Amino acid sequence: TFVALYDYESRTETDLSFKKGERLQILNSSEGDWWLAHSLTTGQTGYIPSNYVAP
Amino acid sequence: TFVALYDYESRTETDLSFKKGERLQILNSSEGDWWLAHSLTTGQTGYIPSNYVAP
Repeated sequence: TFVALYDYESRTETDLSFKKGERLQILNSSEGDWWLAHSLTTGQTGYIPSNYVAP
Repeated sequence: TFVALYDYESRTETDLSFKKGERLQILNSSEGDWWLAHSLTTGQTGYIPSNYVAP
């Protein structure tokens, strides 16, 4: 359980909007936390599921 | 620097598609890692930027 420090306005159909002070429960999914990444193969950039990669 | 263990097909305009074996560089943004969360105030669910919340 976490609490929002700031308002956040959703920018896509997959993010969650919330107001400062909302209580949030973090859920476990197969994909893990998501990270912003850059592909050294294609030059493309965006978020990736962390459980799909390894150092 | 990380390496993909699996193919991933992008599902939105913000994620990054990649093939098994691609090399990926993780980038630092203000928002932090993104987590799947559930709002105890609105019942809504989706990803949130982790730097916006606190326990």
